[PDB]
Amino acid sequence: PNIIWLVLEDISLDLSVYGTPEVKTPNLDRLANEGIRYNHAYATAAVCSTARSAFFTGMHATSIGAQNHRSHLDDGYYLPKNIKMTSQFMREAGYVNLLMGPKQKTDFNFSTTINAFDAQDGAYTHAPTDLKLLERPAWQTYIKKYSGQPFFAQINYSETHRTFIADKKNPIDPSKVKIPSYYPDHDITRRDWALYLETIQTVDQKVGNLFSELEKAGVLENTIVFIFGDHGRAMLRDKQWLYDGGLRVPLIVWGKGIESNQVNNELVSLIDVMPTTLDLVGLKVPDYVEGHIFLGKNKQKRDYIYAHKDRTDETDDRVRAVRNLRFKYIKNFYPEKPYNDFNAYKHLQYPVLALMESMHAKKLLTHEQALFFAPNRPQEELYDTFNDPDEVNNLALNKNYEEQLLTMRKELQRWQKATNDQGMIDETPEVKEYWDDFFKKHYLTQMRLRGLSPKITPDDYLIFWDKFLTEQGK
Amino acid sequence: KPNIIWLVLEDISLDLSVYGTPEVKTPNLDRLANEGIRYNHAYATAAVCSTARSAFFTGMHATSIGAQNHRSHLDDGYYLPKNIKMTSQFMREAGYVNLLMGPKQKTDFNFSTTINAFDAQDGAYTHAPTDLKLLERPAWQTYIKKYSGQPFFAQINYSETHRTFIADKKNPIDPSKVKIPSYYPDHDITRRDWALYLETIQTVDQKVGNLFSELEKAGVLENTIVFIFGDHGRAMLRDKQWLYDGGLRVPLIVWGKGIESNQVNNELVSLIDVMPTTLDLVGLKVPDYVEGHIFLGKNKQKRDYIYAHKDRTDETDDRVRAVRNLRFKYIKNFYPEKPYNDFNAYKHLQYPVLALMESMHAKKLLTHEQALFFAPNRPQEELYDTFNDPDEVNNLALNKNYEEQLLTMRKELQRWQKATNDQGMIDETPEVKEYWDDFFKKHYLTQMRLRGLSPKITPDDYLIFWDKFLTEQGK
Ligand SMILES: [Ca+2]
Ligand SMILES: [Ca+2]
Repeated sequence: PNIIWLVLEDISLDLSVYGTPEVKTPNLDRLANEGIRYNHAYATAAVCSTARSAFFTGMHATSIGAQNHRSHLDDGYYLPKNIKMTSQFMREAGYVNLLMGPKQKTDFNFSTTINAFDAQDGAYTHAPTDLKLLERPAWQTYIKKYSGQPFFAQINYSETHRTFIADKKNPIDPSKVKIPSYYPDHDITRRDWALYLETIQTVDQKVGNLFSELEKAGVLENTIVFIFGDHGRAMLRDKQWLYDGGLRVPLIVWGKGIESNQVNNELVSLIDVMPTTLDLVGLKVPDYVEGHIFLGKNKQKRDYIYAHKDRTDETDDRVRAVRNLRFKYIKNFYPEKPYNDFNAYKHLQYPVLALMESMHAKKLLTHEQALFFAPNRPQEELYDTFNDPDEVNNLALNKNYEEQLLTMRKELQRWQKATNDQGMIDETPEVKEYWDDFFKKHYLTQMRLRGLSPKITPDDYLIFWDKFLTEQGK
Repeated sequence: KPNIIWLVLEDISLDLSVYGTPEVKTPNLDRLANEGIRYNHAYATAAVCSTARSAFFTGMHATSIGAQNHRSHLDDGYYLPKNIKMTSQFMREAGYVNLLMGPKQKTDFNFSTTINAFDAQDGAYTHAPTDLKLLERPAWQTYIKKYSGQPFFAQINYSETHRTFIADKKNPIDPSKVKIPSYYPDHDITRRDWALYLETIQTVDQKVGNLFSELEKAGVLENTIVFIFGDHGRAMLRDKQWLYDGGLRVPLIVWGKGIESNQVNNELVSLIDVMPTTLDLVGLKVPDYVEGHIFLGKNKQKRDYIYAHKDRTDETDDRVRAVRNLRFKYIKNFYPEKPYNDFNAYKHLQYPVLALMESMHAKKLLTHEQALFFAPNRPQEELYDTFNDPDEVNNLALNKNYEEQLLTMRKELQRWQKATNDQGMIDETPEVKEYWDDFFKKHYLTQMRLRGLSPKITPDDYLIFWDKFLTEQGK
């Protein structure tokens, strides 16, 4: 079978098929209903490079030294020889490996000395929906230079990363969207959210167009497709953080031989996609691989999933998470750091951060919304996600949950030792200072293009954000 | 031919005891004033280092010589126009050797030269101990070894009273007793910062006493005339960089040979008048191009007005001009849409009261007078009756009872700009503006991280830092 990994950016379970109001996602809904829809799939981290380094190797990024977003780009650090890329396994089974889709990035926090792919095509701005992915160089090279070989293709879209784009074919009514309780119920929040869902509608159209191309090529009879987000949506407490908003992603498995109308509620981590793919194409998974096979007779159930947060751009941190089907455990190794520690990306791109800072100063946030704006953090957080799906009622200090807290604390310690978590080793001063310098130059370049002061007050910034949203179309 | 000293203090308003300032102890500067001529109406032509100093070293407004942007023309082949001489070129012509002395070994010119500004030299500020021995440093040692047969012109630059302010633990000032202008909040943060400013004045007063004892022992004082003056007004939020009297009005004392004691002068003097007056004292004619007036002696020429300007200040772009007679201040903001509180890294990094006022403004706690600086835009014209409004907080420009005075001063500014061919009316290049905007906004992010602070820190969080900073300073 050919294998496709169709990777969406920065998206939570916000498709219509997952129960989300107002959004129109017919093509992804149809793929889900025609195959298996997963309700408990989790990335191992909540930004691009660490989620993607992980799922392309079947290993948590912390196990392979890739835990800092970004790092090891040009310093002679190579993936350890025992750790193979997905494409090395597929090459062994006779596959040709293709990098397709507008996002021609691997986002690895390491170099390699063999190519990750055999052929490739080449704030983001999303390209028109009428893209013809199969007429670009990766696919053209495949069909012309390779005969009788199955393909493994990673197809990366830029949606739904910011900047969000309007969908004037089916515009979304901001007053009707469902907002998590940890953002303010406010016009700014809802307009930004409406554009997020309209960006999902835009990529949904693109997925429909891809499948039209694939059917026309005649490859849909012997192709299995994994569709999944790299991590959760680009909203303030979701992306970069280890709550369900940052970790839980759509995951659909589809193709001839995959029975339709299945819904799966078992724990899956994105590092499971590689071993499951190997198993699907007849390969044994090496013992070193941390991911589990989640489909077929060889599946291995999980008791837990795990995730990490280490440096993110210039913002240093050290956070770990353990989740079973019911409980989320989070450990902040640096409790003295605020959650809202300076991050240029969040301040530059997220109108709701300005909104919440403005409202926090005026004492207008709800109790649940204000938790993110405390000056420091509890060392441990424990959430009963059955009774508290938005993870705003920390149970870690409630002695009635202490046995559960200690179980999960102990599991995190066991896991860190078994995987030799490399995020426990500080980065060098030269590296941290480099990225401090990098994101000061980026911040100021971007704030300059807007004519705003680097020290702009939240209320003045909101004037800008209202105009920005109006120009986006909401 | 008498020796000439220009003793230049940094960033200081009329805040000496002899000018009527409570609590501060300035016995040495007081005595110098009382032993000579004290000037009550001396004004810089700009309110930051390079533009005021480029001006007083040439007798020309900085705008007349292309030096109006602080800083600029450091390394681009821009030279002082050949008709414009530096003070030291005139003094060289009269047989003087020119000495650059004091801890601040800088000229701060917004232009290059092809002739040295001085003949001998020694070599956030941190102020050196009061026991400094300026005559034991290389400028004076060179003078006495190589040129003792010539009269000297010396510019002696102190670092006080620029920030960071330094505590004076020998005569500590009680913050609860200092006199604060009405446009800053009567608040502990304001008063602690202000007490340290006044203790920094006390520190430089001690140094000035030590300098005069050393000059006396050197045997040169009998044949020396000394001009003591600030380069512009005090390093407080609405004073330095701005064209209110807090930014422009400076101590000025003339003392020594031929200078009769116990004289007080209430006439308009601009710092560009110091050079022509010095030329006249040493027996030179002043060329007609010089914009400064001789203010002392038989050739004195009275002023009707003084003038000042504000153009780019570090990264902050602006265009402001001022005209002042003895009574009225006129200020024209050429870019009224810009707020007064346009981002300036220096003010945000160095001024605790900026964080205090931003915090208080957000809580609606500033008085009406204090809130004027925090408006989102400016009136194109400001007019103040300084006799009745010495803090310049009651703008009369929209009061038709003062329109004749407004139009008189408006017209004088236009006349002056046309007569002097004001170069600040010509935009700087994009390459220059972008260079400095980057340079300083980088500096802001850098120093904020070094203090462990976010560049977007709230004013109230910044005030937690500023309290600890003041405590570490000693107040
Ligand atoms: Ca992503
Ligand atoms: Ca100065």
